[PDB]
Amino acid sequence: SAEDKAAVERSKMIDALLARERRAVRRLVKILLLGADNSGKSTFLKQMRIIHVNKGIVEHDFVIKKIPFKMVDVSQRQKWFQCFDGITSILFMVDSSDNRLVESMNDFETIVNNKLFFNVSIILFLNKMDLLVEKVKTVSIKKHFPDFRGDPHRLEDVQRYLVQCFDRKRRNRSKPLFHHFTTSIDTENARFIFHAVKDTILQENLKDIML
Amino acid sequence: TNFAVLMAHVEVKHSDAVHDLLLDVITWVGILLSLVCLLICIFTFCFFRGLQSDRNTIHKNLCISLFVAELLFLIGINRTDQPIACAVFAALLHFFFLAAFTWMFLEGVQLYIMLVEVFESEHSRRKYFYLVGYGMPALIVAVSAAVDYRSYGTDKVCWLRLDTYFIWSFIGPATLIIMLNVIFLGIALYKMFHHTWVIGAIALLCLLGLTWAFGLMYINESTVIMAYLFTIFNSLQGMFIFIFHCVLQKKVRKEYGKCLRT
Amino acid sequence: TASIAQARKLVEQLKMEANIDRIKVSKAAADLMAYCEAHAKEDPLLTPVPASENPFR
Amino acid sequence: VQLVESGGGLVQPGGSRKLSCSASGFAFSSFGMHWVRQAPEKGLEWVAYISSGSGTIYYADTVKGRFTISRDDPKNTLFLQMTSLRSEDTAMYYCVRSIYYYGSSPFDFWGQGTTLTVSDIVMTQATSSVPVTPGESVSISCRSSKSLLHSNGNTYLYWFLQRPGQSPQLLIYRMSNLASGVPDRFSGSGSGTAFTLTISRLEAEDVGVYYCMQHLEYPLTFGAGTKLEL
Amino acid sequence: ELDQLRQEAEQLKNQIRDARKACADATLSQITNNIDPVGRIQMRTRRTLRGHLAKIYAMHWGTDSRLLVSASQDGKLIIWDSYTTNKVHAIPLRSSWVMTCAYAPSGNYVACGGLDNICSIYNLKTREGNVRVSRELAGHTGYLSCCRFLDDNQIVTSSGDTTCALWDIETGQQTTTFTGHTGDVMSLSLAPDTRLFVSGACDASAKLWDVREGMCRQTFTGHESDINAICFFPNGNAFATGSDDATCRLFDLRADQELMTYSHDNIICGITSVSFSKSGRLLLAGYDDFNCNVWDALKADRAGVLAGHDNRVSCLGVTDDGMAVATGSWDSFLKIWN
Repeated sequence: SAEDKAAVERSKMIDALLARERRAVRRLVKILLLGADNSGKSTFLKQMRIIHVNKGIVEHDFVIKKIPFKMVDVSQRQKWFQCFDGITSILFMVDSSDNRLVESMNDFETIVNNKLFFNVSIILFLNKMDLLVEKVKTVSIKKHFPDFRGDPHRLEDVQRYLVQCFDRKRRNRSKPLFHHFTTSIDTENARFIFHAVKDTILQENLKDIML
Repeated sequence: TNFAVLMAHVEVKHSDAVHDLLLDVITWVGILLSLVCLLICIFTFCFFRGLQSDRNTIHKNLCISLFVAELLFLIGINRTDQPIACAVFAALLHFFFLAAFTWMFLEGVQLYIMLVEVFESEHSRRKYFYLVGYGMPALIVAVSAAVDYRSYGTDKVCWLRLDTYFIWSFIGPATLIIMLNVIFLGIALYKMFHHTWVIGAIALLCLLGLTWAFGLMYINESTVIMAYLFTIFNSLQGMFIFIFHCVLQKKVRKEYGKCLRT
Repeated sequence: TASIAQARKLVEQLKMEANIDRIKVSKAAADLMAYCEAHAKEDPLLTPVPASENPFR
Repeated sequence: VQLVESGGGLVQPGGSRKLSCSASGFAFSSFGMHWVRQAPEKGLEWVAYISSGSGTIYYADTVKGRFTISRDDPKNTLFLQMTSLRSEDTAMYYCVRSIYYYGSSPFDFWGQGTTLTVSDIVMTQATSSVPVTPGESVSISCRSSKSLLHSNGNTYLYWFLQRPGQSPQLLIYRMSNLASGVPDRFSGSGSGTAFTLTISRLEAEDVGVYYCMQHLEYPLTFGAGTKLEL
Repeated sequence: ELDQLRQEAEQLKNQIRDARKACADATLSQITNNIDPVGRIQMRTRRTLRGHLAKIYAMHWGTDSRLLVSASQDGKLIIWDSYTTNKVHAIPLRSSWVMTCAYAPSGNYVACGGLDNICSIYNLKTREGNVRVSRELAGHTGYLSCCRFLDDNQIVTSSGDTTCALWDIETGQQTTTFTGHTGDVMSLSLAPDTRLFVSGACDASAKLWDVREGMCRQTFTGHESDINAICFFPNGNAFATGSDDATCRLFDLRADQELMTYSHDNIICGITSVSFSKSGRLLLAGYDDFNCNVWDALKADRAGVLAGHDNRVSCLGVTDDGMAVATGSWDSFLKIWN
């Protein structure tokens, strides 16, 4: 003794430091960002920075309203995906005025039905509305898939079909699928992405109170 | 005497009946079926590290306070023969029952915190919880003893008096806490219906003491049925918790079937 | 071009791996149990140690 | 690394002083600090101890309640406050650094100290003068009055060196080990309560006085020291 | 010419298969069956080490069998004393995505790596009194999987772009690059004499390399999916591997073939780690069914289960004297068994 007794102090101080970091670790909101549309990703990130102000992995950090947000934006991806089990939501961006839609749908199906993502919500962005509106003004018809009603119709009968096509392929659902049509009003995007996570955390808190 | 005497503001006559024997048996058996579930619940929420949180703190404190208060009621009510033995128990009982009620209020505050302000807070709040919970009864008892130190004792069973209105140092806080719990439960149900069963709406009724409000309408001879509802439910409180918040919870059962049983 | 170089590298690697001198399995097994029985009085997890000297007991 | 002290001077009976120490070149917040004293012509003697985190504070028996120790972290400065001083407080004071985790080597660095002037286990030093000539292998002994071994396998004791005109320097810590910046020709060993330091291939700049400390539990106690000649 | 080279490659493969077949005369099931069964083994937690804020990814015993390094997902690297449950050091990192750790034989340096494709080397003994980073080695393209010192001035890295490399710390350059795989690389182990090393590489193929020369010497096949752990028997002429098809096997080099196949019919979760004992008599393993199994390496039978974790087991290790065993899992606790 008498020198195996300052070591106890040292240990206690380190314990205190970690015990004060726990809470801030638990308050954070981690969002993963995926898609094949780079222009939409760049535009959305620029808009998010504008709202906040008022290679490898490229982490971006924000504070929406008194809450900390982290966005990651990183062929054997299944090994890479082991490190992302503590996230809250996956944000999938897709071009609408396109074809490669079947490619996007296949990638969506591959991403969703994964064992590690059993407790994560999914947000879906369908972007480039202006081009779709212009190219349905001089409308170009669909493919051979069963667009049952109003093949060369206005956007009100094409948007519903597209969102219904993406809504399915969720074999293990357990949660809702939020969807959105991107607008050039930044506050709309910020508000929607802030509302989704709030609803997720209420959905988790009602399991301990037995809905 | 029976359990209902705690919350009656007017003496009753009971012209002619055999209700006293039934009430005595019911109260004795019910308040003995607690005090074992309470102990098993205290040990339930203390020696397991997989359950530590603010909710666990509030549960544990409530169970402790009920255990002590019911023990003292069971032992030291019929002691009016010694004018010194009680008139001290008529303050300690005050303290512990009012502590139980403050903890039941903190439960509804927690419901709000988890259902409206959905996100967490950067700094903990254990200090304020303990301060309010164990300091409101202390201040109330101190001020009440300072104001009128003579009424702490009656002629039949040594509890608070009635000739002066001093019994209203317990009923008032109970009524106010019950009303606020009603408000919080309404908010919880609203956000449980709009943003999207019976077992949850029954499990919330045990903690928030909303069944204690019956005994206030026990006024005259023709209302004795309500006096039954008070004794059957309230005295059985400690049982209900042990069923709703020990057995019917996945976390507790999993944490206890793997170490205590093997 | 590149395919020819890759095929030549693969062929050379396989040829170099083919010339390695080998030995049968009975000798290797005998070596394995020789090692196992050689150091069998100093492994505490396999053979328990008196608690009078254990640092973790 | 640098510890620089200030505060010495001449004082009358009564009075008071406030000695200060400024540290530069290392991480101050992770170290414990000692104030150590030295008589004009006698051995050293320990004064006070303040640890990391400003928790444990230890004093000495002969000035307890008159002296005070304190530290300030953001400015990296130690203080000792002394009051009501008699004529036996004349000495020279030094500041010492230490750190205690597994494998650590306390008492590594020492300062230059200040002069102040005014108008328990026992170790013993065998001798005070031993004449030798270069190339001679020498050995120096100290004695104590209790086992310094412990049930965890340690053995707490220290040899320090002091050349003619400088501040001390750690030679051997915990009775068996060696420090940094020192040659490899030093060694030392002994049995319970009786021990000896061995110096081999003796050369110049080894003249001075050697000291033997113990650190089994507070207080800390000194001896007389052996003075060598050449 | 390319088709002719392919035909030559097929002939060479037939040569290799025939040569391998000509090796086996005695199967180990007909020799190890007559040894004394070990029986029942079971041990209990002595010290429990808590403090990590998230999942645990790696650990490594010291050279004196008493100190311990650990790496977690929160971005912390903690140095423990396994005797008194004391915390000696806490080091924060620059990247939060960490996947490996190492402890230098002399006790002066530690190493770390992750998803940033950089290997960082830290100095534990400094005059100023704090742990500071000494080198930041870079040049890979994908993430790192494992790093293992040899001396205080040479390090080895493996990365899942099918690459391995030998770095000279002080200079800072690649002295040698090892190539020849097709898929990623997951685990590697060094030899007791420190002249060769083995690595398994996520395509049911494993390779033995020599460092002084620089060529790829030996290859082994046998599995049906990727490989997750690899380790050396304590004499430098064997190794053991476990896959993500929930199967383990043992390889020897001179025999150039597999001998045992530790399997069971009720296990359908893959392996995450392996490690041996002193005499080469107990083979420990970590699974995804929340357990740590204890096999007898010579019989493919069962010897024990170290149950007690509330999630998946990530890492396990043995001291350099055989006394203790340590495990770490996804529940943020790390346990010592003896």
